[PDB]
Order: sequence, then structure tokens, then C-alpha cells
Amino acid sequence: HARSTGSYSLVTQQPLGGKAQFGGQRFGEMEVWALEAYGAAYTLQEMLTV
Amino acid sequence: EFDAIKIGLASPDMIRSWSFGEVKKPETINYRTFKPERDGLFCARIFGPVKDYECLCGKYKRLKHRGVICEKCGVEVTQTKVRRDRMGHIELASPVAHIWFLKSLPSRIGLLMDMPLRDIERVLYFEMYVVTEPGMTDLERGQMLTEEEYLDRLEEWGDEFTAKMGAEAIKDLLASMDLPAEAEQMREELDTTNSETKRKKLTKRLKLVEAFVASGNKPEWMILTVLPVLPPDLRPLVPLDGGRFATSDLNDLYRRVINRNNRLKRLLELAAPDIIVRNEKRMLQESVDALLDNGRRGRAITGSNKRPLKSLADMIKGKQGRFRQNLLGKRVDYSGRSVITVGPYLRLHQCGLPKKMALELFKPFIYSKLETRGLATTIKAAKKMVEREEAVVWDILDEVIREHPVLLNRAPTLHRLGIQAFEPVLIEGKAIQLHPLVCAAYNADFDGDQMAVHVPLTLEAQLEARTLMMSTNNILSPASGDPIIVPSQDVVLGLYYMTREKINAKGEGMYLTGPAEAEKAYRTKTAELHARVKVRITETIKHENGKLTTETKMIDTTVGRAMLWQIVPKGLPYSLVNQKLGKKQISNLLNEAYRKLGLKDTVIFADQIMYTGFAYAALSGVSVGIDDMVVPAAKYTEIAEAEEEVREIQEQFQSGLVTAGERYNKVIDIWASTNDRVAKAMMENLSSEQVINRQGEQEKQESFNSIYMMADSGARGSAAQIRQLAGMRGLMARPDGSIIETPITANFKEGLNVLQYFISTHGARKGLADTALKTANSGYLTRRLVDVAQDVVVTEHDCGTLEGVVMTPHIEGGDVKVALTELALGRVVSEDILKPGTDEVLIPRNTLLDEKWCKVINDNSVDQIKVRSVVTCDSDFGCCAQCYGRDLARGHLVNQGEAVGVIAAQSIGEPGTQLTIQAKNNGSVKLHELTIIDEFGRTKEKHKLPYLSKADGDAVAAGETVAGGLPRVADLFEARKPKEPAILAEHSGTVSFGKETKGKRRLIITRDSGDTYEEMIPKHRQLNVFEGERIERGDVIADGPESPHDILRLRGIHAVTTYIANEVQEVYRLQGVKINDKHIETIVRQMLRKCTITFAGDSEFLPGETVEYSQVKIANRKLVEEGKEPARFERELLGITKASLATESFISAASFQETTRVLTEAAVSGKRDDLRGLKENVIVGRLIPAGTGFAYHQDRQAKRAQ
Amino acid sequence: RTTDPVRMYMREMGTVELLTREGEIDIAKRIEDGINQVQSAIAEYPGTIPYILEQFDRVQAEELRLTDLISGFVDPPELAREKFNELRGKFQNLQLAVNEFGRDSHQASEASDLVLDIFREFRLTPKQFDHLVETLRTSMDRVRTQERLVMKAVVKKSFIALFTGNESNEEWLDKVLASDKPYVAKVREQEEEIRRSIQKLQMIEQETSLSVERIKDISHRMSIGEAKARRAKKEMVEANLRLVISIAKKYTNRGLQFLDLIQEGNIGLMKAVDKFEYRRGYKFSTYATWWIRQAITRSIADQARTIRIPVHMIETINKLNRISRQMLQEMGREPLPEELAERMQMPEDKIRKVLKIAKEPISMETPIGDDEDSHLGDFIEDTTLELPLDSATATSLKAATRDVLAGLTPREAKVLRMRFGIDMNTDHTLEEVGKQFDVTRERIRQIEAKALRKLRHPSRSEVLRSFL
Ligand SMILES: [Mg+2]
Ligand SMILES: [Zn+2]
Ligand SMILES: [Zn+2]
Repeated sequence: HARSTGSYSLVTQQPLGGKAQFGGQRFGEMEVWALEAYGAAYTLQEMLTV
Repeated sequence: EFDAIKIGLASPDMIRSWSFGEVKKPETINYRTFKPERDGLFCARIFGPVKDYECLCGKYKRLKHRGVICEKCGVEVTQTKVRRDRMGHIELASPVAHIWFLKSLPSRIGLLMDMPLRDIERVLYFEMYVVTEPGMTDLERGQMLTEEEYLDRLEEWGDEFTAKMGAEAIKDLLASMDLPAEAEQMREELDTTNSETKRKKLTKRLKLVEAFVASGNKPEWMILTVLPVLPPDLRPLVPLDGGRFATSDLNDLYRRVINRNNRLKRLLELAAPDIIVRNEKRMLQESVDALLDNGRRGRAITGSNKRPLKSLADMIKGKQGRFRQNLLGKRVDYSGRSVITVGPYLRLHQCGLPKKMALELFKPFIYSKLETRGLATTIKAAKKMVEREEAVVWDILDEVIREHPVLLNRAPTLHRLGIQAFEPVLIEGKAIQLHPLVCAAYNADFDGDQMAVHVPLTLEAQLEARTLMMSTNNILSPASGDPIIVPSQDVVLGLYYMTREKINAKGEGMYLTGPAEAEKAYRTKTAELHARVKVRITETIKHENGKLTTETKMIDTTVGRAMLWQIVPKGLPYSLVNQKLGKKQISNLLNEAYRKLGLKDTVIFADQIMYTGFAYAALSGVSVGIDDMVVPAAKYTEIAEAEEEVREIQEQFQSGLVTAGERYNKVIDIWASTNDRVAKAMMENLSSEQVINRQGEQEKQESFNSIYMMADSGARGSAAQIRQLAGMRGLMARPDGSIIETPITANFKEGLNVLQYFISTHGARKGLADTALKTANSGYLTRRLVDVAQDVVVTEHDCGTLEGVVMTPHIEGGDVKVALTELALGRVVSEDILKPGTDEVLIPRNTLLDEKWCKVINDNSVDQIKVRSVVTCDSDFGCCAQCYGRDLARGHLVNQGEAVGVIAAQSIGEPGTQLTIQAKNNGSVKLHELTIIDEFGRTKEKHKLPYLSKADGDAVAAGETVAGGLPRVADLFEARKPKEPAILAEHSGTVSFGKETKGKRRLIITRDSGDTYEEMIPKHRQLNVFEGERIERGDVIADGPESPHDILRLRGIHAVTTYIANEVQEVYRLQGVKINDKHIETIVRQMLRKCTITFAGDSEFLPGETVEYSQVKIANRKLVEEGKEPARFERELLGITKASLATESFISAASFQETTRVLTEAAVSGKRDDLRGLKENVIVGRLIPAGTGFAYHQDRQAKRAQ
Repeated sequence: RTTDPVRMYMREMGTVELLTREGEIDIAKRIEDGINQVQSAIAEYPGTIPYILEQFDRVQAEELRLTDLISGFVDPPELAREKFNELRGKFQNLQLAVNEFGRDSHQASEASDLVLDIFREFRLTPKQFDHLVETLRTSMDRVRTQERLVMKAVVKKSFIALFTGNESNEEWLDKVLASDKPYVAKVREQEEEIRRSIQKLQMIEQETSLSVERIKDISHRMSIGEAKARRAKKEMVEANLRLVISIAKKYTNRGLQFLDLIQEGNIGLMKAVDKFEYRRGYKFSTYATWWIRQAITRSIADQARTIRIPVHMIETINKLNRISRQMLQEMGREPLPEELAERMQMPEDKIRKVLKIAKEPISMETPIGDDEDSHLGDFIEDTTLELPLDSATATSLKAATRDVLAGLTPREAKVLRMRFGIDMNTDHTLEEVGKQFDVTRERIRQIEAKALRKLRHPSRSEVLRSFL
């Protein structure tokens, strides 16, 4: 599965989840901890915001 | 745009100001036109238009009429998204108490008016009256009157007094309070009070009153008169496929509130019995509390589908709450996922990416390049060309992915190596090809595992991926500093096979010009891989100072050893290759290459090592067969002997010579001995063979058995598994824990029978379920560590502190557990390291102890040193570079902005799944305890001294007789109290007995000033102290486990730091996990963050108040600058959970857990959050103040300064 | 001891004893006694009788509804006409008695109580009843406000002495002006305000012609009558609370909770008591059950659905359910919509409209799959959003048409911009496009058409053709 831009949630305005919905992968809390440990502030901001 | 978030109570005027209208009806949408109703929950006049730049009646239906309110309908012609922002309000007929401020213990209302909660609920539930205005009457404010008593005192007095019932009475009591007068009253009484319990009660009440008066909030705002109403698009009512409608439970809760409010308004017009109106007010209160927090008051209301309705608090809080599901983690675009295969041809910086995945992920980039180089006129032309999958699209895709790194992730992400950056190579297929050498970092095996791929978009993200997260940069484990790219499995097996030594192999004794001719001889079938030859080796050594010395010699070696030398980089000794290479040997090769050559040479060497290992493991032809499992002939005879002896001991038991328990114990012992002997016999038979040498006799050689080679090389398997295959399975445990007497006398070669397999299943199920539960336990521990230590970032270079920690080798008996070189590698020296017995300064202060200085210390026999640590740093926020030292993942000094706390938490939490007197040396004897010191001056034996062959200073010769893992760590990090703790000497003084009061005993101690201190000791306590003895502070009175709180209170910071570090490292080292102590010290520093003030002084601190230590330090520095009395404090140890929940930021605390309590306390106190840590900036989408963003935040800290 | 409002409410209504037949008779007698006290209080008002007389004058001319005038006749327009002419005559005897023979004269009082007796034999509609009570209430409240303003201004004993007869008389003002106590100076100043206040009394009194004592007596009688009636009704409903809960027990689990049903039934009791009649000899329970039934049914039809279904459609759905019930039980399978329409004598399209009308909305938290971390609300799209590809297309088209229009002579380019609204808030027709330089229609049309065929030229339209 792969996705560039697709559907978004009604309330949270976030990408959906699952292959059937052409969703996006989840960047959970542990991923954010890993990015913080690396120091990649800009990649983390990209994932959170844009 | 904003620099802080303020929280506080909501006044009715503020709630009205937020609102764009008043919701008057429970109507939602029409059943035919599906349009919103006027004055409903979805009213377009209150919340905004349903269609972009349209109005309900449809007269103004273009952007020409933007901002014009239609006169026929009232809908403002604007965007629809305003329905996600505009709020409404409900004017309640009767006041209603807020559930959070009432039932979240401790009750803020009850604390404020100083009445028990049950009394307040009795008034609220309309059961008893309360006097609001006492007037010229003996009645007092807040005293209860029942209905009968209210009637009698109404006849007695009449209109002189006022008594009310319900939330209105509480509102009048709250509004009638004079907060400063009450505060002065509590201050005076506290000045003239003695009881400690009443001290605590009035301390909390005074804190609440002072918070209210300072924050500007008014207490009566805890009772709601106007209720805010959420925007409709956040509680949508949407058509599903098939014509069905989907709604949120908030709609039902709001409808109930509005219906009951309207009914109450109607009942107050059609003047009704007081009982009916009272019941309706009860309905209104219950409905409002259900809407705000369902289930707190009592029975949770359910829907037509018979499960509780989800309230706003449920939207806000929990694992499913907005904080953890949508703010701290998100689903992201430009992401994909697929199964992972193995790419043995890849380089360390490369990953195989499928073409279709790259086409989907990089689609905007492809569109951009097609538009730029002119084959696509517009964006639909580019879209059509990509959809049709033309060739030029493939060349464009190659050009976009040419040097754009991608991020690969595998869940669970236990540490930062679980996400790494790679250069993609487009491959045909649907599976991601992963470099083998990174699998150990990912914990990835190719049995169905899936990985996620992310595309960094902006230039900053790309350069972060290339510089920080790229696979070639992360080759050292941040937890320990060891290489994490060490080869495994087939690489190890091939390097082992190629470097083995065979007797009388073809081509023995030959003379070879170098590695090239060894290769030529092997390829020409002149000599074998395992022939003993003499080879000319040219070897270059790079010394510590950088000297390069090259020299050639003839060495007795093997053909395979020279062929492997062909790929070894210059600068390394040949002794590293001239041996059979197991896993440890290859790891040592890589570590030495990194230590003496650098990074690029190391990655090239690793790639060549893996290529060569794969090639020669393929060429070896190693295979497993049923004949490779040789069962020793001694096993059958040993089993027969054990069975006969078991018959003999059964006979002895039948004669009454021995009891049942003795019989069980020694039968277990004999079967254990039989298992050990069978294993030894099988190992001895498996590990050797006899060969014919050149001169013709018989010689002993190490075996080339496939299973033996598999086990000995370290590729896969250990002695236990070969024992299970070709020896005995051994004793197995009953599910309760007991060990069955009869073992399994069969291995897996002849096979087990039914009962043996059943006993095997007994333990297999236990193992699997234990793993399943321990995974979750470790995950929760890691989460807790991350939230406690998240705010620790290297903020300075040098703090200018003189404090330090004393470091010595760890001794737990007659042998060293770990040397001082391991403990000191990477730490900065705090106090000057003088040579023992000399005043010369061997090592200056502020020096990083690298490998060379470690060797210097080892050579000069230094026992005790002093180094800086994180706990002793004086930085106001975070730590400095020197107190932390080397960062293990990079090898140099830690840079400014590294999130050392997250690294520490991940390092500690990752290995959680693997978790579950005669002298022996020559030297002198010293008494402190007992210490035996070698002649060099190093203390090598530490032994207890219970209350001796040699006295103090007497030399002792060798042999002289002088005479549960993870729960433990979790309990230690929360600073739990032991169930039966050790009783410790509170003060230094002379002990004395006391009056043995019935129930439990008392003791007294006389201090140096003559004061008597009394201690409360239980009866069942084996006291160690004796009367007339001056016991020091820190001495043990009753033996038992030691509470860390007592250690901190009576011994100091260093003592508790050492205790925690030693116990957690004992647990970790038991299982063979190596974690540096600086991580644990970071966690411990986060445990020491609060102080209780004992002497109030003149600073704005109350006695017995738990405040932040950094704030007190800053205030004391200011007061010393002003020459005023500073505060006296005691420091507290707090558990990771309690320290996390007591952070200065309420956003982080609310996102951690216990959201209701944190939000209620912050709202009452009027707290302000400055967004200083990582989690707060993650939630608001800002750059984290760590790493690349660090500088940015510093700039803002300058701008706010100016 | 308990937190459920249900149990506390039962504790509250269980403390009221159950009534018998004679209790109902006694309570009804108290209610009517209060009602006729109120009616007698209303009748003693000079403007009340003329209102009834003119209402009868209008209705007897066959111009107004008869029910709106009166609701019944007390017996211890065949008859209404005779009774109203007799009432007119009795009122005329009172009118003659009013002032010519003397207010204190026996004629003015005898005719007064006989008019009271005549008016006691009348059952008026509550609407104009409450209208007259509201008028008297407003006048009496205004006199209270004026009196309290006067008392606040003056502040005593002298007013108390002269309150009985000289509360509004100018003799009180003259005596206050004559008084020379130390505090009368400021009072004399306040006299100016009081003058206006007493002036604002004057028309009111001549509107009533009753001075102060008479209106006070009427107000006291009204208040005591209304209080007695209210107490009786409250006792009655507190008695019948148990019948409310009994009947409301039968309509649970229909979207409304038990206590909402109880409260609606309570409103039903209040409305039933407001119009109970014990001359008819039936017990109270029989009449009250019907009204409480109506309360429960109307409330459950109006408030038990997220999407309201009108009452008529509610009965349509219910009776469709019942007919499909009977058909299913009579044939043995689910009846097809054609047979249902045949049994309803309604078109099949209406049956399908009713069947599809509105099933209750599903919750956005319904667990899908065997997961507590899965809800239906996590799979709902945002269909209102615009794809980024379309946004890029819009921007690219903007740039392309800007270039094409810049490839034109300025006048026709600006004409086309005005006519189509490019880079402009509003679109314009030929009129205001002419208003630019010359106000001529056909020239603007011909210019726009020339520009259009000029742009259609294949040499300057390939960049725009790509947007089809
Ligand atoms: Mg796997
Ligand atoms: Zn309109
Ligand atoms: Zn420091």
C-alpha cells in the first residue's frame, strides 16, 4: 500500500486508515520519541502539521 | 503567534461572549428537506451556512453577497468551515453544579466552603436546606435545616433569615464568601495550631483560597448558569451510504439537557407543586453532569444500543482521547507499507523500494518534473501520463528518487534505530528489500514482517534524514556504545568456516607470496580453505598518536585467513584475523576498525565482511541431517544408573530411613547431575574427531559437525539447544512452579511420548503467555520513563559546578563485577585525578576519558575517581555537555540540543522484553566492613562484617580463611515503599529503651544536645541496637529492605543515586544487558525535582509546601543577592508517575494521564503554560526545542528577553 | 443513602396519603369555592360587566363565536339570550343605584349582591377570565409600586394614621405641607415628585371609581381565593402522583427515560385537575388517565427522536406497524408493500415513503469488528473538501487566462474581465460595462464577440484547450 494524498477524516481532518480507504500509515507516539531522540525537528513538524 | 496557553474558570459573561446564539430547541434537521431548523442544535443562523457562500432560503448565493446577513432567514453568507468554530449557549432555568469541581476528589467546592461532600450532595439533590443569610438570628451560615426544621424556624423568625435548597444555595454561599478575610483567619489559626492533621487541612484550604484570589477567578463560577454548546461539525449528523444517518452521542446529551431545561421553564409558568419542580431541577443537574462526564455521578446513561453515551470528558481523555490518538500521534500522508524481503546485494545506505510504491509516494514530484521539462502542459496531462504509466514517467521517477532519502520504520519502535533513512533503489516487485546488517536494529526477521516508508518533503527534512537518521551514521548503540551492525547468522557462519583449521588438508606447508596467491591456490584447487601454510603479510599499524608503521613478515596461517585479510582495511593487526572467527571475533574486528580508522572505512569493511561471509557460507554447503545429532552411548547407561539408584532410594523411603521431602530433593539432585553428565558426554563426543596427519599418526581435531559449527560460531544455538537435541530434555516444571520428579529421558531425535509432550506443553504455554503480558508491562514502563524524562535536553556547555560523584569498580564478593574502565569511559573528570601515593596531577579537570586515558588509568592502578554526572549539574533547565559527557551513539562530546532524556528512557525500556569468609586473593586487610586489597593498591575483595584471622593492616595470602526482573525495575523507578521496610536511625545519638506500651513498643534516643527523640517500633522486630551505644545517622536498627525515601532523607543525594543505579543494573546485568549509568542518572535527576520548605523565611513560600527545586534555587540566589534570609528545604524522591503528573506544564500532565484531575486543578489555580518542553510543542505543531529546532527556540528566548 | 433520582422521587411522593371518593368531592368543592370567590371579586369592578355586555352584543349579532363568550351555566342561544338580557337588566338596576341614590344607600348594595348572585351562575372561558384578572392585577401592582415609592421617599406614623382614607387624597399633601418637623424640609422638596406620583394615581382612581379601600378589599379577596384554589389543586395532584407513575410505567424504552415520562404525566395531571368536574359523578382517576395518556404520547412523539417526525406521520408509522403486524400474523410472512398499501387504502408510493422516512441515526461510536479501538466514526470522510489537484488546476487556469487576456488589446480584455468577473468581486451585465466609457449595449456585445472569436483562433488557444 502507498498513498500521497487522499481522503481525510470529517472531524479530525486527518488521513484515514486502512487499505480499503486508501489511508495513511500512523506515526504513533513511539515514532515521535524516536524523531525527538534523533533531533529531527523539521521532519517531526512535517509529520505533525503539513 | 502565541507564546502561552492560559487556563481558568469560565464566567457566564465569557461563555456568552463565545456564543453566536442561544439554542432554544432540541431540533436537529428536517425529516424531508434535511435542512437545519431555526434555534436548533444545527441552526444555520447560530453556527453558519451549510453551503459555501449560500443562505438557507437561497436568495444570496454568491461571493458578491459575502458578509451580508439575509433578512428572510438570517444566515450569514460566508464559508461553511465556520461551523467548526462557532459555538452556542443554553441559558439554564436553574443553576447547575459542575461535576468536575464537585466530584473530582478533593472537591474544590467542599474545600472552599469547608463542608463535607455528602452534605453538599444532600443540598444539591434537594434533601436538606442550608442557611444563606443568617441575619439577626442564632442560625449560622452553612448549617443544615431539614424541611420540618425549616418550617418551624420559618414560623419562629420569618423573613429575618434566608434558607435555600439546591445549587442556588451553594451559589449564594460561594458568592457570599469574603476570601481575604478567610485567608487571614486560616493564617492566624495556623500560627496558633498544634495538630498536624489540622495543619494539613488548613494548608490545603489556604492554598485553594490564595490560588482563587491570585488567579482572579470567582468561586461562584463553579456553578453553571449558562452552558456552552459545541460547534456542530465537531458533533456531526451525516448521511451514510444506504440512506442511514450517523450521529454523535453529544447530540443526544444536548437534546436531553435542552428538553429538561424547557420542561423546567414550562413548569415554572404553569405553577406546579414544589415536588415536581424539585424533581425537574434534579433532572437538569443529572443531565448536565452526564453531558460533561458520564458515569461519574452514578449510573451512566445509555443509548438505544445499550452502551454508555460518550461525554466530552471521554472525548478529551484516555488512550482513545484527543491527546494521545490525534495530537501526540497521527496518520500521515506520503506514507506506505509493505512486506520486507532481504537484499544481500545492497549497500548499508541503500534500500530496495518497489516501483509502484515509489510512483504513488513521489507523485507530486513527478508532476513537477514533467511540467518543468515540458512533456506535460497542465497537471491533468501529467496525471494522465502517470496513470498510463509511460516510459518517460519511469525515467522521471528515477531522477526524482535519485538522491531523495526515505524513512523506513518497523513497529514496535522501541528505540530510535527503529526508524532510519536509506537511499532508495527502484526494484520490480511489491516487497521492500532491507539490508541484513540493519535487521538487528529493527528486530526484523523475514517471516511476514511489514515495514512503513515515509517520504521527507522539505529540504530541512531531507538533510536531517541524510545527516542524522541515515543508516551509515547510526552504527553504534546509544544505550551502550557498542556497534549495532555486527554480523549474524550466515555471515558469521561463513567467516567461521573460512577461518577454521584442518590437519592434513590439501596444500599443507606451502609458501605463498600473499593473500592474492592464497586466492589463486584456492580457485585453482591446489589448496583447501583450511590448509596450514606460510604467507607473506604486509601489515600497517596506526598508533594512538597517528604513527603509521608498515612492515612485512612471514606468518603461519591458513589460506582462508589470508583470503579474508584481502578485505581488511589498512591499519589493523593481522592477529585479529589469524584465528577462527566467531561472532565475538567479528564484533571485535568491527569495533577495532571503528576505534582506529573511523566511520567510512568501518562501513566499507562491514559491507565486504557481509558479502564474503554470505559467499563462503554458500560455498561451504553446511546442512543439517539426522546423522548430525549424535546421541552419546553413555546416556543410556547413565539413565539406567539413575533409575537403579532411584529404585534404591525408593526402597530406603519404604523403610522409613528418609522422609518424603528429603527423597524429593535428592531425586531432583540426582536427575540434575545425570542431565549435566549426559550433556557433558554429548559435548565431548560432538566437539572432537581423530584425523591422520602427514607423518601418519593420529591427531585430535576440533569437529566439523554442522550443529557443532552452528553452536560454536555463535550464529544460532547455544549449549542448551544441542543438549535438548542430542542429550536429555531434563526436568520440567508443573504449571504452579513445582518440578516433576521424573524428567524427560528423551531428546528430540528419538522423540517424546504422550506424557513427555504434555509436560512440555505445560511450560511452553507458560512461556508464551508470560511473553505476551511482559510485552505490555515493558511498554507501559517505557512510556512512563519517556514522560518523566522528556524535558531533559543539553542546554549548556559547562554549568560551573564543583560537585561530582565518586566512582569505583563494582565488587559483590571476591571478584569484580565490572571494571572502572567500563564505568569511566566517556565521563568528564570532576576532581583532579592524583596518582596514588603521589601529588602529581595525572589527569586535569574537564577532560573526556576516552580509550587512551582509560588505558592510562588502568596502567597506573587508580581505584577511586570523581566525575561529573547529570544529577549534580546546576543548570536551571536541562543539563550541560560536560556533566553528561560522551554521547554513546556518536563517540564525541554530546552536542547542544540532544534530547538525552528520551535517549535514556528508550535505552532503559528497550531491553524490557528480555527481562524476566576465605580470601581468594593476596593482599592486605582493611576495616571500615572488610576489604582485601592487592599489593598494587586496588580494592579487590569487599565482604560484610557481621556483629577474624588477621587484624587491620595484616597481609593475607591466597586461600587463607579470614572468617522478578521487570517488576523490580518498575517498583524501583516509582520509589515504592517495601512491605516490611528497614527501621533506620532518625538521628545520631545514644539509644535507650522505653515503656513497652500495649500493642507495639517504643524506644528513645538522646542526641548530642540532650533532646529525646521517640521512635515507634512494632513488636515483631529483631532490634540490632543496644542501649548505651551512639548509633550514627544512616545506621540500621531493624534489618530489611531499604526504602529509597529514607535513604535520601538520612544519607543524601549520592546515596539514593547509587542505590537506584546499583539495583537496576544488578537486574539488567543478571540477564546480560549492558546499559550505561548516565541514562539511569538522568532518570534519577528527574526524580529529584521537588522540595518541601521547612523554614518559610521571607520568600513567598509556605512551610510544608511541595514546590519545584529550580524555582527555589533561583529565588534563593536572588535573595542572597539581596542579602535576605533564604529558605530551608528538604528534597523529595518522587516516582516517575508522580513526578510526571506534577510537572509545571499542565498540557504535558494532561496528555500523560489523569486528565480530569490535572485540568480541574489547572483551571482552579489559573495556571499558565509556557510551552517549554517537547510534548507541548508537539501538540501545538511547533518545532521541538531539541536538536535542529533548538537554536530556533533560543532565538525566541532572546526576543522575549528584549 | 441513594443517588438515583428515581428512588428519591418515590420517597417524596410516597409521603402523601391516598384519597377516597369523599376526598375528591371535598377537594373539588374547595376548588370551586376559590373559583367563585375570584369570580365575585372580578364582578365588583365597574368595567368588568360592560365588557361581558359588549361581548354578548357582538355575539348575539351572529358575528362572534358563542363558545368564546361563555362555557357553561350554573344550575342549582335559547337560554343564553334570556339570561344575558336579564343580566343586562340587573346591571342596569345596579347602574341606576350606583350614585344617584347614594353609594352607601341600600339600593347600591342590594343590587350589588344580587348582581353578584346572577354572575355566580356563569361559567366563562378561562381566556378572558385571566384577561380581567390580569388587568386588575396590573392596576393593583401599579398602586403598590407607587405606594412603595412614596414610602421610600418619605423615609411614617402620620402616613399610617392617614393611610386608611387619605392615602391618595390631597388632604394628606396639604397636611404634610403644613407640617414643620425638622425632616419635613427635604420631604417638602420630595413633595414635588410625590405630586407627580399622586397625579399618576388620579386617572387610575377615576378609571376605577373605587378610591383605595375598595380596590384593596377586592385584591385581598382575589388573593385569598386564588391561594385556596391553588392549595386544593396541589393537594389533588400530590395525591394522584402514584397514578401518574403507574400509567407512565407502560411506555418505557421508547427513546425517553422513565423520569421524563413521569414529568410529562405530571403535567397531564395538572391540566386534568384544571378542568375536572364532579357534578358528572365519575371518579377522578378515569378522567386523569386520559390526559396523562395524552401527555406521555405527545411528549414521546415530539422528543424521542433526533430527527423529529411530525405527529401525523408518527401515527401513520405506528398504524403501518400494526397493520403489518396483523398481516404477518395472519399469513405467516413479512407482508410486501403492495399488500400493505392495499390494506391501508393508500398509494404504494406513500407506503414506501413512510417505510424509508427516518430510522434513528446510528452512533459514531458503534464498535466495528472485535476491537475496542474501532468505531464507525473513524471511517467517515469529508466529502466537502477540494482535492489539491483541483486547486492546482484552478491556479494554473488563473495564470493561463491572465496570459491570454494580456495577449489582447486592453479595452476588450477589460470588457471581458468586467463581463465575466475575473479578478473582481462581482459579475457585471452589459449596462455597467457600458457605464465604463460609453453607455451603449450593442457595441459592448460586438466587442465581446470579436474578442471571443479572436481568442478562439487556434494560435492563442492551445494553452486553454488543455483544460477540457
Ligand atoms: Mg518476524
Ligand atoms: Zn436567506
Ligand atoms: Zn553541568
